[PDB]
Amino acid sequence: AVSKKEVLYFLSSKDAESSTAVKSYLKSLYAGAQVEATETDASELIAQLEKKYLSAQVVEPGVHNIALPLGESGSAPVKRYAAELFNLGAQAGFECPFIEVSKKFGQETATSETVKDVLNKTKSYVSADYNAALNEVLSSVEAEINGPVLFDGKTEGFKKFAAKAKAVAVSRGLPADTILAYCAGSANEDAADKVSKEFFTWFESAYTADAAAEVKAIEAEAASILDRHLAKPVAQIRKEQASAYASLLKRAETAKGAKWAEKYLEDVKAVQWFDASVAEAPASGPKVAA
Amino acid sequence: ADAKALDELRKPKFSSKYLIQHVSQKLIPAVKEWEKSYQPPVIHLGRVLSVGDGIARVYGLKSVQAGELVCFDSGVKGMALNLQADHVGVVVFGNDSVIHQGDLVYRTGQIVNVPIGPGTLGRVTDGLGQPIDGKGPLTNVRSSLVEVKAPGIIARQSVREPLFTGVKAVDALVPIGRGQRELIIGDRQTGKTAVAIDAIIHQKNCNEQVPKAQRVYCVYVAVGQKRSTVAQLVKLFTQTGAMRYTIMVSATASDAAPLQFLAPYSGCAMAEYFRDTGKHGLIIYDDLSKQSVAYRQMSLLLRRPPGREAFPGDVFYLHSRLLERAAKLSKELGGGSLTAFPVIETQAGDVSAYIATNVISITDGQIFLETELFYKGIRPALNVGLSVSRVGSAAQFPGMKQVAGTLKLELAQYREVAAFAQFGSDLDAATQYVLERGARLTEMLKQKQFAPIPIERQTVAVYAATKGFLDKVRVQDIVAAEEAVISQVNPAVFKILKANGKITPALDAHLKAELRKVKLPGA
Amino acid sequence: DAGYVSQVIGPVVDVRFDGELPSILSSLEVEGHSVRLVLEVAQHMGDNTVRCIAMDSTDGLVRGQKVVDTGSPIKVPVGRGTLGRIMNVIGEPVDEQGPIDAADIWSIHREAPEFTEQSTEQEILVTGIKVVDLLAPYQRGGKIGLFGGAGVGKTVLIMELINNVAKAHGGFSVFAGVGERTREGNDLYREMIESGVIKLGAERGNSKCTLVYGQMNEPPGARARVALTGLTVAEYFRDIEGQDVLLFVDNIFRFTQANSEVSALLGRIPSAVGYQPTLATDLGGLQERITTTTKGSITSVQAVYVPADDLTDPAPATTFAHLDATTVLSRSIAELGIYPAVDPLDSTSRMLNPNVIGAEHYNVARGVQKVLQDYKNLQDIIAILGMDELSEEDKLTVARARKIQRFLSQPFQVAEVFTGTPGKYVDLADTISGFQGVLTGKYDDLPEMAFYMVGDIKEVKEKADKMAKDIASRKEADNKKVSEELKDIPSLDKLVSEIKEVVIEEDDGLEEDFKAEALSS
Ligand SMILES: Nc1ncnc2c1ncn2[C@@H]1O[C@H](COP(=O)(O)OP(=O)(O)OP(=O)(O)O)[C@@H](O)[C@H]1O
Ligand SMILES: Nc1ncnc2c1ncn2[C@@H]1O[C@H](COP(=O)(O)OP(=O)(O)O)[C@@H](O)[C@H]1O
Ligand SMILES: [Mg+2]
Ligand SMILES: [Mg+2]
Repeated sequence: AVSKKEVLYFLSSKDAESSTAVKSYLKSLYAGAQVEATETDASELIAQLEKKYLSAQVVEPGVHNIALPLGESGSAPVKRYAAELFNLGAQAGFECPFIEVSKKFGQETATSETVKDVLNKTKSYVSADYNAALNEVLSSVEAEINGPVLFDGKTEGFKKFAAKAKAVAVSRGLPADTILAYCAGSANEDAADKVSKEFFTWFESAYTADAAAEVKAIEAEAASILDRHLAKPVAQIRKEQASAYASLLKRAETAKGAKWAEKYLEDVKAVQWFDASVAEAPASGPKVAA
Repeated sequence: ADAKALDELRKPKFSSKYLIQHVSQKLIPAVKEWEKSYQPPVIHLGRVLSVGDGIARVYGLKSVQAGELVCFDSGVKGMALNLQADHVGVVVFGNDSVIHQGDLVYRTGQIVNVPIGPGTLGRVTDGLGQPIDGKGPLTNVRSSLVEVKAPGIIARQSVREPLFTGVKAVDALVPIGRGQRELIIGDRQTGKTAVAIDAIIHQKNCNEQVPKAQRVYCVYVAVGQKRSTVAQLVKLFTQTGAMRYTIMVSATASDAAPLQFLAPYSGCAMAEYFRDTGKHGLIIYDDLSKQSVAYRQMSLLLRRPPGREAFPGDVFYLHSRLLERAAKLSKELGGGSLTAFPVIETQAGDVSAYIATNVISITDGQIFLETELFYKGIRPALNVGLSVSRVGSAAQFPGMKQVAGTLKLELAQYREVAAFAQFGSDLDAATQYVLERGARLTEMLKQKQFAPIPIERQTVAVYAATKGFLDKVRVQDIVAAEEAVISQVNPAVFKILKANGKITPALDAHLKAELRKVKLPGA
Repeated sequence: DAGYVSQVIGPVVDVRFDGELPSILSSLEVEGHSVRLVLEVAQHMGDNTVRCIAMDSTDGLVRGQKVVDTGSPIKVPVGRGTLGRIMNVIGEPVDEQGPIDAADIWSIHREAPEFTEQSTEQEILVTGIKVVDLLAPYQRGGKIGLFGGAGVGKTVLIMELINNVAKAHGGFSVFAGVGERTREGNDLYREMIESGVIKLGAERGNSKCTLVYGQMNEPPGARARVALTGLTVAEYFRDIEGQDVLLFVDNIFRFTQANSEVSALLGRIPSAVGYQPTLATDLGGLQERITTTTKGSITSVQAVYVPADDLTDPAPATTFAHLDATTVLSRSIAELGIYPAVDPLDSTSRMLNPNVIGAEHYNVARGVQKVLQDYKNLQDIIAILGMDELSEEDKLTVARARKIQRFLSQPFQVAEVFTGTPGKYVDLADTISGFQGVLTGKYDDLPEMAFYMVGDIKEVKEKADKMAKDIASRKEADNKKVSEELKDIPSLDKLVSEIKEVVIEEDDGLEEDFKAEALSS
């Protein structure tokens, strides 16, 4: 059963087991059942924890439903993969990645007086090749001022840092000024449109490069696992995989009464059905009652 | 069965989705419970008056308990040890260079505790719980105090099950029961650690063969050692496989003196988990003589007045608090057990020292290793005339109770006759027999470094040495004959003596028939 | 009104009172502690503060914790309601069997009785142990010491004394376990359940022993006062009910050691080897209460640990002056296998006068001692030369003394677990007759190993003819059992088919048991 915070997150979900639970709930509602009350409770930390653990239940069947574009030619499968991850994030209740990680930056730095604690507390979300390049520039302006560079904006002890940090940002490879002009906006729509159309070219470059780096790392991990696997003899392979499969079955069979254990063994039985159904008619595929 | 659906076949199968849902179902009613009952408790402060030598005298902290963990504002912890009218004496768990005069000390409210449980198995921790092997936090673990009162009279039962060390100089002559504490005392580089490492590695060999209830989980407490010395033991316990059952509590020589004083208590608390929940533990405190030097350092820097050699008065109570926690519990409490092996290093074979005579007085047995026996070839260098076991014949192997009674009866006769016959006066054809037979037994109890012999191959070898089968075999290859006595004798006669646990009348007549069809060297 | 904790340094607690300080040796009780913590006032430190020692651990004590004066010393239940129970130092029952009935609870601090109420009467306590009954005979009502280092047999000898003189005698017994192992206290308790001396439940009133236990896990305050609690139970049985008490005190050394462990924290500059300046007076104040008075009698058997087989250490050397019979057990006698390892020369008694135990006992004991002494004077030349010159009388001295040395050994009824042997009770006349036989050349026809671990002189003859029958019949199995046996020894695969397999799990079940207990409690 769903707990009505379960089902409000699954209305915009499009995976299978979320949609059948939504449809069973609505077919319960049509047959003379009332909705329960929505909790106007659970203050901000519990609300954030609930949306964190409810976004993951929308993301986790959605990540498994997205085909990786491994071993592909052209950037259009990488753009398919990144657009599918974008759509899954939007279905799970996230915003655009830019808005969401900017919100994470502003959440981690509400206490920030200096740029040193900015560059040290957002270290988990900025790459080391950029955090070190901004740390050395903060140290270069700190050697000039001989006073701590503070996080003010109007203080030009900050601006002597920021004019070189923009140079670091343009030496990384990313156009900082069109990003600042996009998230600063403009008055007339015709002059903000021409810079949004440049920001979106940067944005497509950036998310395609991130998805491509993830795909190339998955390709390298698959090739490493295969070349370590093709060095074994066959009986070693069979007993290793059979031992791992047997241990992973017994870890879900010693779990009795947990929902994930029954779902695990039901999916094992569904895989065995798939194997039997393609053994029944191998030219037609599995039997789908349409 | 056939033709399921389309909407049933669109599901991704082994996604998480329900482990995530299980965590969010067990978590949110538990964290609304935490937030609805949340008072941010009043933290009592204290100022550092002075600091130096790992002691910080703290002003204030008026509600602090004796033995309570305190926290400095540098992040380094402490323990309030002597509460005085004007200040608190706080031993510092780490480097005291980060503490200044006037620093703030907060009391944590809690007495010193370590994480115990089965999540400590496999891991290498420091003197209080925190793992130093680089494998993240201790999952599946639970905190409990390091200073627990030992079980009283009614909480015990008599030590009857045997603890097999795999060292036949020990398992024959000074046998060890489960719940018995046994001192491994010796001089500087004898085989003290090697006796204790062989007792741990042997429990790995027995745990694969016994049922799950009678498995012994070992804890090695390394106090005051090198950090690379204990890295050689984690490498040895990994490539043997004993690290599956072993916890290592490592308070090395660079750790602070309160971390080495407290590490035997942390290791005893990690091993008391298995005692209290019906399993069996084996704790090894390597150099309790290095724990007492760490205790003497704090006691002399807390200005407690020195006694013998410089030691505090309560240094007997230091070790008897700790070794009395090794017990065999009653069956009402689970039948669990904890077997201790304190190690004490003497200086020149002088067991009359202060810390040496304390632990000799506490523990049941004693495994006295001699440096002159070490170099004569006798390794393990066990002084069979001084090594005791107070449990004795109560908890040894019944198959070797009837063989190693004769073994110590002959080796007692070997000792005084060799004191006379090394002068070279005269020999008597039966005095000639006892110093020729006792040389067969002395070479029989020798052993290699990291090969514990199970219990049945030990008792067959002392059988073949005491039932005359190793007479007229030359003394140089009795250490080389007895691999043939174990390999050429049938491997299914070892199963019967393991299953019976005793030499039946239908087995001595079969085994001594099998000790004749062996090809002995020299002969 | 009440006082408050001012200072906690180890087991020594300073309590500050604002008016009406408690007396010295008065017990104070900390309220708000997890366990019942009893402090005992040791001294007045001077500015309205007293210095106390704690009877339990001081971990968890806070400066300013409230402390209640009880107005009296530590008071423990005494009487017939304690027979069959195990008590603490502070009288709490630790056997998990209800409360203690407590007819007339009593303070544990007393003066020694007087000089006028002493009894100067000496009668022998026959123990069954022939070295004890022969060479250092115990006085029925006097103080007995058992000396020795670690592992010589003080606990085995005191257990043999317990089940040899305590199983049926005219009064009651009190065992005071002072600072020894908890394992052997449990072993003693279970052995007295099986021996019927302590009865549980409804027949608790027919019990003949009180256990008072102060073992090694306890702090030095508790191990210093538990001997006084066992003394107070015995002093009730002697002073009020007027009957004979046996008082077995395992390791009276631990009383002195426990007083030494707190001593320099009490503000005393250290004395010799490491001990307190008040070692002799603390020991004397304990030992002078264990007296036969005109009211009753207390026969005390105290084990004394010597620290490194060293009888010159001040803690045994102080207590040597308090004992009527000092049985000294030696390491050298124990490494020979002579058990009980009683040093025959070093063990003395005040019952070894000829006008007390007769001349036929006195002269055989002194003759046995003289033969064992000139054997020791010969033994430095036997180990070098080897009995090639020894004059046909000193050879007879060596032979008779080896027979005497074996004949002092005796299998104990409590050491059947250890070696193999059923235990022997030897009467006094039997060991007098036996040692007078061995001393006067009467048993030179026997082997000297027929004297080893036997009851009396007729069991020497019963073992000598057994040895002859045995070693003259070694030649019985050199012709058979090598082939063509009775097939009562079946084949090996048949023997391993009877080995019914134990299931081995290969899971260790630990992480499920941990979460099972985490969902429990
Ligand atoms: N049974 C044995 N057979 C052969 N060699 C041994 C045996 N036991 C120990 N050794 C050798 O003796 C040396 C000392 O052993 P061990 O490390 O046990 O010394 P120790 O008594 O622990 O002294 P320390 O604590 O100072 O190291 C080791 O290098 C080991 O190789
Ligand atoms: N009468 C005896 N017979 C056989 N063995 C003995 C005897 N007395 C002592 N022992 C041996 O000496 C060991 C230690 O004696 P124990 O009772 O512990 O003396 P202590 O308490 O003085 O150390 C015992 O385990 C036992 O094996
Ligand atoms: Mg070592
Ligand atoms: Mg003892």
